Amino acid sequence: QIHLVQSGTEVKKPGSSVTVSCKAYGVNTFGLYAVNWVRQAPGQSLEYIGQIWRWKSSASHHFRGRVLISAVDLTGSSPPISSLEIKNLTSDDTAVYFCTTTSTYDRWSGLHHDGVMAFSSWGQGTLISV
Amino acid sequence: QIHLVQSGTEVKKPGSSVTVSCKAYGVNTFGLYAVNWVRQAPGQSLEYIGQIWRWKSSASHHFRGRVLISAVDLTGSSPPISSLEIKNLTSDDTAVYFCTTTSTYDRWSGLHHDGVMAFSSWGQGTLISV
Amino acid sequence: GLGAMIFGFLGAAGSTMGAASITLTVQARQLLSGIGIKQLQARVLAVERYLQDQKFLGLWGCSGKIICCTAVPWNSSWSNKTFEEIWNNMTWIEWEREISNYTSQIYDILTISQTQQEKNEKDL
Amino acid sequence: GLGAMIFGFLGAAGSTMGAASITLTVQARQLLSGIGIKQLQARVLAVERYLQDQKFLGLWGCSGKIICCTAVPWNSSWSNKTFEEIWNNMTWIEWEREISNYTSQIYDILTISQTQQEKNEKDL
Amino acid sequence: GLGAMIFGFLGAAGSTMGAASITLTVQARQLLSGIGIKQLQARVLAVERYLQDQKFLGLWGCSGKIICCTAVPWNSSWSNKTFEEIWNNMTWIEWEREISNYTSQIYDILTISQTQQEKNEKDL
Amino acid sequence: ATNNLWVTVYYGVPVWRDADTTLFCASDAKATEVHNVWATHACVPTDPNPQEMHLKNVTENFNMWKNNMVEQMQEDVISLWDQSLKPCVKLTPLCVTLNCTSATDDVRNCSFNMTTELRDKQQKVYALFYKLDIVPIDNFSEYRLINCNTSVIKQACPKVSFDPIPIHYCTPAGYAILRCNDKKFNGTGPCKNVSSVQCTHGIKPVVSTQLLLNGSLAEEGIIIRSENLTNNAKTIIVHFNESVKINCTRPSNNTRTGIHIGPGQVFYKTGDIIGDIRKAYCNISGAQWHKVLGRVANKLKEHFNNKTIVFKPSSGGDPEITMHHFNCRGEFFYCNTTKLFNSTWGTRDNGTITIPCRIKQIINMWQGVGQAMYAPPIKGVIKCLSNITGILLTRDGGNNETFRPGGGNIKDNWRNELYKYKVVQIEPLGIAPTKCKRR
Amino acid sequence: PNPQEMHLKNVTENFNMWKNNMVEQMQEDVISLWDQSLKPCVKLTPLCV
Amino acid sequence: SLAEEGIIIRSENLTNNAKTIIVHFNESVKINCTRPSNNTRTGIHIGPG
Amino acid sequence: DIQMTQSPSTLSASTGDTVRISCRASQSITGNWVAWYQQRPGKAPRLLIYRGAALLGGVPSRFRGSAAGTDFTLTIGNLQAEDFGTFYCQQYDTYPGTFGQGTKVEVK
Ligand SMILES: *[C@@H]1O[C@H](CO)[C@@H](O[C@@H]2O[C@H](CO)[C@@H](O[C@@H]3O[C@H](CO[C@H]4O[C@H](CO[C@H]5O[C@H](CO)[C@@H](O)[C@H](O)[C@@H]5O[C@H]5O[C@H](CO)[C@@H](O)[C@H](O)[C@@H]5O)[C@@H](O)[C@H](O[C@H]5O[C@H](CO)[C@@H](O)[C@H](O)[C@@H]5O)[C@@H]4O)[C@@H](O)[C@H](O[C@H]4O[C@H](CO)[C@@H](O)[C@H](O)[C@@H]4O[C@H]4O[C@H](CO)[C@@H](O)[C@H](O)[C@@H]4O[C@H]4O[C@H](CO)[C@@H](O)[C@H](O)[C@@H]4O)[C@@H]3O)[C@H](O)[C@H]2NC(C)=O)[C@H](O)[C@H]1NC(C)=O
Ligand SMILES: *[C@@H]1O[C@H](CO)[C@@H](O[C@@H]2O[C@H](CO)[C@@H](O[C@@H]3O[C@H](CO[C@H]4O[C@H](CO[C@H]5O[C@H](CO)[C@@H](O)[C@H](O)[C@@H]5O[C@H]5O[C@H](CO)[C@@H](O)[C@H](O)[C@@H]5O)[C@@H](O)[C@H](O[C@H]5O[C@H](CO)[C@@H](O)[C@H](O)[C@@H]5O)[C@@H]4O)[C@@H](O)[C@H](O[C@H]4O[C@H](CO)[C@@H](O)[C@H](O)[C@@H]4O[C@H]4O[C@H](CO)[C@@H](O)[C@H](O)[C@@H]4O[C@H]4O[C@H](CO)[C@@H](O)[C@H](O)[C@@H]4O)[C@@H]3O)[C@H](O)[C@H]2NC(C)=O)[C@H](O)[C@H]1NC(C)=O
Ligand SMILES: *[C@@H]1O[C@H](CO)[C@@H](O[C@@H]2O[C@H](CO)[C@@H](O[C@@H]3O[C@H](CO[C@H]4O[C@H](CO)[C@@H](O)[C@H](O)[C@@H]4O)[C@@H](O)[C@H](O[C@H]4O[C@H](CO)[C@@H](O)[C@H](O)[C@@H]4O[C@H]4O[C@H](CO)[C@@H](O)[C@H](O)[C@@H]4O)[C@@H]3O)[C@H](O)[C@H]2NC(C)=O)[C@H](O)[C@H]1NC(C)=O
Ligand SMILES: *[C@@H]1O[C@H](CO)[C@@H](O[C@@H]2O[C@H](CO)[C@@H](O[C@@H]3O[C@H](CO)[C@@H](O)[C@H](O[C@H]4O[C@H](CO)[C@@H](O)[C@H](O)[C@@H]4O)[C@@H]3O)[C@H](O)[C@H]2NC(C)=O)[C@H](O)[C@H]1NC(C)=O
Ligand SMILES: *[C@@H]1O[C@H](CO)[C@@H](O[C@@H]2O[C@H](CO)[C@@H](O)[C@H](O)[C@H]2NC(C)=O)[C@H](O)[C@H]1NC(C)=O
Ligand SMILES: *[C@@H]1O[C@H](CO)[C@@H](O[C@@H]2O[C@H](CO)[C@@H](O)[C@H](O)[C@H]2NC(C)=O)[C@H](O)[C@H]1NC(C)=O
Ligand SMILES: *[C@@H]1O[C@H](CO)[C@@H](O[C@@H]2O[C@H](CO)[C@@H](O)[C@H](O)[C@H]2NC(C)=O)[C@H](O)[C@H]1NC(C)=O
Ligand SMILES: *[C@@H]1O[C@H](CO)[C@@H](O[C@@H]2O[C@H](CO)[C@@H](O)[C@H](O)[C@H]2NC(C)=O)[C@H](O)[C@H]1NC(C)=O
Ligand SMILES: *[C@@H]1O[C@H](CO)[C@@H](O)[C@H](O)[C@H]1NC(C)=O
Ligand SMILES: *[C@@H]1O[C@H](CO)[C@@H](O)[C@H](O)[C@H]1NC(C)=O
Ligand SMILES: *[C@@H]1O[C@H](CO)[C@@H](O)[C@H](O)[C@H]1NC(C)=O
Ligand SMILES: *[C@@H]1O[C@H](CO)[C@@H](O)[C@H](O)[C@H]1NC(C)=O
Ligand SMILES: *[C@@H]1O[C@H](CO)[C@@H](O)[C@H](O)[C@H]1NC(C)=O
Ligand SMILES: *[C@@H]1O[C@H](CO)[C@@H](O)[C@H](O)[C@H]1NC(C)=O
Ligand SMILES: *[C@@H]1O[C@H](CO)[C@@H](O)[C@H](O)[C@H]1NC(C)=O
Ligand SMILES: *[C@@H]1O[C@H](CO)[C@@H](O)[C@H](O)[C@H]1NC(C)=O
Ligand SMILES: *[C@@H]1O[C@H](CO)[C@@H](O)[C@H](O)[C@H]1NC(C)=O
Ligand SMILES: *[C@@H]1O[C@H](CO)[C@@H](O)[C@H](O)[C@H]1NC(C)=O
Ligand SMILES: *[C@@H]1O[C@H](CO)[C@@H](O)[C@H](O)[C@H]1NC(C)=O
Ligand SMILES: *[C@@H]1O[C@H](CO)[C@@H](O)[C@H](O)[C@H]1NC(C)=O
Repeated sequence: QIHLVQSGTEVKKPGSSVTVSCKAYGVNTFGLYAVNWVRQAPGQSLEYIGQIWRWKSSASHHFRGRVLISAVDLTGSSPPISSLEIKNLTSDDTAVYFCTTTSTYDRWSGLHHDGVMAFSSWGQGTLISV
Repeated sequence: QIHLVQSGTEVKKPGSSVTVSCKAYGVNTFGLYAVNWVRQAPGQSLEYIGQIWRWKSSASHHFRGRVLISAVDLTGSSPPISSLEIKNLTSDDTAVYFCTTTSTYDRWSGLHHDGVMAFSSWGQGTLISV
Repeated sequence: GLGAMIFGFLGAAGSTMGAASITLTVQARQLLSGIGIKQLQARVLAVERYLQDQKFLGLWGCSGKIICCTAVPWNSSWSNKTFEEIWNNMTWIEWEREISNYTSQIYDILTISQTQQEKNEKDL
Repeated sequence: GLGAMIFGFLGAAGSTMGAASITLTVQARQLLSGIGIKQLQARVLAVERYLQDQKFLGLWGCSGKIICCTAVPWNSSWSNKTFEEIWNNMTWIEWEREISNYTSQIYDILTISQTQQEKNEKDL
Repeated sequence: GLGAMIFGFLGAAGSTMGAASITLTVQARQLLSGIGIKQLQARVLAVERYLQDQKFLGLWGCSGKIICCTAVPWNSSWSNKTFEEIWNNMTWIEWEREISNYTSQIYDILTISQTQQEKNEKDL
Repeated sequence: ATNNLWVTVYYGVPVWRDADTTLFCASDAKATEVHNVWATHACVPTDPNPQEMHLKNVTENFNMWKNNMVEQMQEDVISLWDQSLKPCVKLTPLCVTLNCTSATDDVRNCSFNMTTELRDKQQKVYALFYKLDIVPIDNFSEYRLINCNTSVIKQACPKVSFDPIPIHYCTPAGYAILRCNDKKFNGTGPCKNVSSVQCTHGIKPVVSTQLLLNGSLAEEGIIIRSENLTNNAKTIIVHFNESVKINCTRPSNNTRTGIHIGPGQVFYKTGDIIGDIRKAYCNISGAQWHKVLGRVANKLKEHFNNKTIVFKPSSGGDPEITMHHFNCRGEFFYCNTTKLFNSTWGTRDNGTITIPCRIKQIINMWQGVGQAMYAPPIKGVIKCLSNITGILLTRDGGNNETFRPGGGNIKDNWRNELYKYKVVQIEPLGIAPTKCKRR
Repeated sequence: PNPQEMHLKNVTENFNMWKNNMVEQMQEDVISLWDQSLKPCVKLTPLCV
Repeated sequence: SLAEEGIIIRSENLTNNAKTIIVHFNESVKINCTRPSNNTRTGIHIGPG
Repeated sequence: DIQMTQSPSTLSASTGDTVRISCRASQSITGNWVAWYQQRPGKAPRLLIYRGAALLGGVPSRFRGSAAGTDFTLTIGNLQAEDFGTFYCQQYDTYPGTFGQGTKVEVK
């Protein structure tokens, strides 16, 4: 079935840049599936960041013009892999990050609605400290 | 096919009691068939007495509380047999008696209507003199 | 009508008239949300008999709807019975047994009344 | 319509118009009381063509009923003929031969008139 | 409805509401002039599902016609949305995705409203 | 505000769900003394003209690898093949001991016993069978037919033809087929100008194991298709954009004469074998072939990490799973396609590539699923012009990479022509709110 | 069980039996009818001796 | 299927000895039927397939 | 433009019990577009409820979502011990999807 992994736990310097992978062992593509990037502050509840959805890269207004997400789907050696990249990691960006794929083929399933969607299968969460 | 017989011709004493059989050679039961007991005075037209119909014994208001009818359906040695019994045979009860079965399975045939019914196959009529 | 292909279900047959019309309406309410050659043959003649009975509701101006009142003098020769007489002392199957010697004549008379009604508003 | 599955019978084809409408009505009156793969195939496409022609009476507001008058200006280019001219000197098959070059356009124009009529009472 | 046996065609699905109703009407206008066991089986269940959806238009007084308005209070729990909100910022498939948790309840409520309307004019 | 907006039913609202049905085939007006297998005894109805409607500004999700239009047509094509076969003949008397050794492609010379149209009088029969419809059972060798373990072979009953005429799939009332009409379309994920149609474009029900013939062309790109590119077992479809030519001939007179085996059972077989006696060939112009294979490896580098692409040949073995199945005049070629797929790109002619073709009569055309067929040879020199259009490449499991050309499932052969389509159900009864108070 | 034949007054309909296909269609039903009444019978393959 | 309260005697015609009497129980009587014997299954090629 | 809340904020129960959480939004979404999650802290979330009351193939049959306007419910009947942890609510109608503030479920 679907499974998700990503990069490990990375601790970096203030004012650095970070990239977090997303390897989707089970996604037939990211054309029809869509992935979602979600932070989680330590103890504090999870906060959405961004998504890829039929190759329209988007992030929130809390993250526009600073954070960038990419995705390359199914190749030979690689499963479909997305990646979250952040420049200028503040102390606020000290968080646990998450990649999650959603199935967006049968349009009346209700896991998705016109860009926003319920997040089907999670990964492992990555600590990033500043 | 259906055929009916009953007891013979019985002449008794005033103030006696009489029973008349009804052997129904052809009735699959008296659950779905129903039988009817009908007198006939000598020369005078036939007069209804009583009936069994899905095991509700009934007689007329001219015969309530004096005359009693029974029926046992299909057993091994016996065909379905009903029986008319009268206590206190007056001179008025000097009559020819009749048992008749009616088919009450296909409800829209019209041989029957909610308890009262047209009398399909007769017997031989029994003289009873007082 | 309540079936996979749609046809009425016997809602409360033993109920006497005054409750059975109410349950005919509640039949409708629940019925439409409730909605190898043997299967095909059976449901094709189900289509055929359904379109037949909706054409009977078609040719009486009733347009395929229940409780459709039309303008016929109901003759006392068809039944001399009073309303509450049958509508509180009877169920529907024995009344259809009562008047099964008239149903072709009733379909006859409702058809002359429907063509008469539409030809008279065709005048007016 | 008069068939086992229900479809019209040719009541009095040779009769000229003024009698044939009367016999169309008497057709109706008698018709509804008168009511291996070859049989199934034939009556399924009988269902199909029947529901087709009742949808033509459906989409003109006619609801599956005969003598259904609707509001279209009948153009003199479709026929310049006077009423009693054709309605007392003709039968129906040769008039359908006359206007068989217009029937798709007539179905066109009755459909704009029916959607126009219901959208205007949708306003009012 | 636009098919060989007759059933609606998707006229201009991507068009937002205000144009798509106009194209629903033009769908009608062009659609009716445009009008081995696999074929038979498929079109028999096409008949069956068609007569099903016309009985839904039958039991709401809509008689098998489009743009049929009936009298139901459309609850704000089914949708709090404003008219021009959805009728100029949406298409029809995503609105049916929105309210697919209510369609059985809507068929429920339109059926009580139709039987209520005909029983009240049955009184009056 | 108040805004007391109310209910309204719409019949005919464009609303679809990604559902499924049985479709019905529909050819052109050609179909009467014609009894080919594909579109005669299965679908009378002919569609004269299309009615395709464009859809503006909509994006419909397509997934050909979880489509069941193609699996459903695969089932209709197997069942269609068989209900076009079983009222044919049924050569149960060939499973004998076969007296075969060659006499002057060295196919063989084989006599055996038969029964004539009389049962007590008996028949001795001459024939020419091929090396591959024969097994060595253990000079003047003694062989067996290859299909006497499994089911009894029937004859084609030659009034049957096999011309793959364009079969459309038209959907019944209710359902519509959403064509993609997008260029460089991958077959997976969204589609931009998806337009609705009542039937597909005319697909040709060809069968070909190694690479696809008479296909439809993609226009701008060449398209790489798979279920799972990380999974080496899944067959990679490669769809071209230019019609590569191929000419397949058997340049050899071989006459057809018949034996009476049963009442009305006249087994047709080879006879005298003259002409240009060598293996039947297929020729391929190296200019267009190496150009389109260069563009194929360009696009495969665009998928496969920009790596060093080798085209090994096939893995060998059973020459139906392995080789190039082919559908010429009632005869079935297996062409060892080795010198077509042999390169390492990270230097051939502009001339002509010639590949031999061992031909075959008794075919278990689909690998166990379906029934067999004797294919009688027709009359002699046969030329069939064809457009090789597709490739079926399976990468292997080992800084190089490989596309060993093997097939896979048989329905694969049509997934190059049904990527664009999707059967869709219409639920036309929408309930929208506006302001009426009627009915 | 019983006919329902309706007369038509004053009409003249053109008939052409030699380009009729009622009879060709019944000929096809009679051949196919004969055969689907035969094939589940026996099949004497051993008399050709 | 079990009748629940009674056991039920059924016939077409109890006077007619030829008609089979059905007797329907009300409690599920157990039975265990075994063949307690190894007998392996092997095949012959009689025809093609 | 949503800052959701849910009821309760922190709750405990034991095994074999029946338990209720609801979440309320500032707006009133109509198409039941909600989704609820759980995690043990240190693990990842697990989608258990999408669109009000549709469960996955793999989420246990004991969970039940329900809908009433703005307040959408999840009930756990016959609670099992490996179900404790933090729950989260989700609207997913107006972008961006803002979530719930979590509810820890433990044992007293
Ligand atoms: C079937 O066939 C289908 C064909 O029909 C096929 O579909 C195609 O699939 C491929 C799959 O790979 C697609 O290619 C990918 O496209 C992705 C999307 O790219 C779009 O979006 C990004 C981001 O856009 C944001 O930013 C720009 C500029 O800032 C704005 O303009 C945008 O609006 C947007 O901004 C919003 O979003 C931000 C958040 O992200 C917000 O902050 C912001 O405020 C806004 O809200 C754009 O950059 C892209 O631009 C491209 O196109 C424009 C023109 O449109 C060009 O001008 C430009 O040059 C670009 O080419 C586009 O708009 C890409 O993410 C993805 O990129 C990867 O691969 C390419 C190779 O081409 C690399 O160059 C690239 O760097 C990416 O690789 C990175 O990621 C992988 C994994 O993530 C890493 O492993 C890798 O190492 C690398 O990471 C490194 O680089 C990063 C920098 O990029 C760096 O940050 C990292 O840290 C690390 O160092 C790729 O191009 C293709 O588009 C599809 N095409 C179509 C038509 O569908 C389908 O796959 C086939 N399926 C199968 C099964 O076969
Ligand atoms: C399939 O399975 C089915 C099961 O679901 C099965 O159905 C069962 O079939 C059997 C068939 O035998 C049925 O058993 C019979 O039931 C008959 C009906 O009994 C009812 O009616 C009588 C009469 O009721 C009138 O009178 C009483 C009191 O006066 C009133 O209360 C009544 O309202 C009614 O009064 C009206 O009618 C009068 C006219 O008759 C009017 O005058 C009056 O004004 C009113 O209008 C009642 O007596 C019965 O009472 C019984 O039940 C009550 C409770 O309800 C008990 O308290 C009481 O003890 C009784 O048990 C009941 O109400 C019976 O007639 C019939 O009886 C015969 O057999 C029994 C054996 O059980 C004998 O005891 C009995 O004497 C009868 O035998 C006589 O008749 C045969 C032939 O007629 C003779 O050959 C025989 O020799 C004997 O005659 C002798 O006795 C007579 C006295 O009875 C005497 O007068 C004679 O002169 C002679 O000496 C029998 O019980 C059973 O009910 C069915 N059950 C069901 C649920 O359906 C079906 O058969 C199966 N089918 C097949 C094919 O397998
Ligand atoms: C196309 O074809 C490819 C090729 O096979 C296929 O990719 C494979 O997908 C499967 C999923 O179906 C992957 O299996 C999962 O792998 C992950 C991680 O795998 C990596 O790490 C292992 C070990 O280091 C390596 O061997 C591997 O190569 C990868 O690098 C595992 O975490 C998964 O484990 C779950 O399932 C196991 C059963 O398979 C059980 O052990 C267990 O149930 C695991 O669930 C666990 O989840 C939590 C951890 O995530 C844990 O906390 C829980 O308690 C729970 O126990 C699983 O094995 C496989 O690795 C992929 N292989 C390759 C080569 O890519 C694609 O799926 C296919 N795509 C399509 C569309 O068909
Ligand atoms: C809005 O409408 C959609 C319409 O599809 C609806 O989605 C459906 O929801 C129901 C109820 O949640 C789903 O039915 C369940 O599906 C799950 C999937 O795993 C099954 O586990 C369930 O089976 C269990 O329960 C049965 C009933 O007790 C038992 O008999 C059974 O043995 C199992 O124990 C059950 O089938 C249905 O699958 C979805 N369908 C789709 C397509 O999503 C959604 O829930 C509606 N939303 C609201 C708020 O009502
Ligand atoms: C196969 O055919 C060859 C050729 O006809 C047979 O060889 C003949 O055998 C007979 C046996 O008496 C000789 O008289 C002939 O002279 C042989 N002819 C040749 C050309 O060798 C052979 O017997 C056949 N074998 C089988 C098994 O059928
Ligand atoms: C599809 O075929 C066309 C023509 O054979 C190829 O088009 C050429 O593409 C190259 C680079 O893409 C250009 O330099 C040429 O000018 C194009 N030819 C012409 C005539 O303009 C195209 O490459 C093929 N598609 C793919 C994906 O390779
Ligand atoms: C397939 O290609 C071969 C090339 O080897 C063709 O052979 C040539 O055929 C022509 C015409 O028959 C001759 O004039 C040449 O002498 C042949 N040889 C060469 C080297 O050109 C062959 O004919 C082709 N097949 C078809 C059907 O055209
Ligand atoms: C059906 O089975 C039940 C149980 O085996 C029988 O019920 C017993 O009936 C006898 C007399 O009728 C009573 O004394 C017992 O007390 C009953 N058992 C119980 C547990 O209460 C019943 O007899 C069977 N039916 C028939 C027609 O024999
Ligand atoms: C009953 O009345 C109707 C009046 O429409 C009449 O036609 C009919 O003949 C009457 N019934 C009898 C039996 O005369
Ligand atoms: C039965 O019919 C006659 C004839 O009309 C009528 O006078 C009589 O009152 C009717 N009976 C009842 C109870 O109405
Ligand atoms: C006849 O009149 C109608 C008016 O509705 C018009 O549309 C039509 O074009 C006219 N016919 C011709 C031939 O112009
Ligand atoms: C035939 O058409 C013309 C054009 O309208 C009309 O003036 C003329 O009177 C018509 N003929 C008759 C007999 O009405
Ligand atoms: C919405 O209003 C209708 C009024 O007809 C009511 O029956 C229904 O219960 C309301 N919806 C909810 C969720 O209560
Ligand atoms: C959403 O629902 C509430 C409840 O009626 C309503 O007050 C609010 O105005 C609605 N939103 C809009 C934009 O109308
Ligand atoms: C979709 O394809 C059709 C035909 O190929 C073309 O006419 C149309 O312009 C295309 N749509 C877009 C948006 O390119
Ligand atoms: C491909 O086959 C078609 C079939 O008629 C033919 O018209 C066309 O010319 C062929 N392509 C080439 C390049 O010859
Ligand atoms: C091949 O040889 C046979 C043998 O007579 C002949 O009939 C046939 O015509 C030849 N083929 C050609 C193309 O001439
Ligand atoms: C195949 O034949 C056609 C005409 O028959 C010719 O134009 C083409 O060059 C040939 N191809 C090869 C590879 O011989
Ligand atoms: C792979 O090849 C293409 C074209 O040859 C080139 O544009 C691309 O940059 C190459 N990949 C990398 C990672 O350099
Ligand atoms: C019965 O004997 C056969 C013979 O080997 C054996 O395979 C089979 O398992 C035996 N049955 C049991 C139940 O062991």
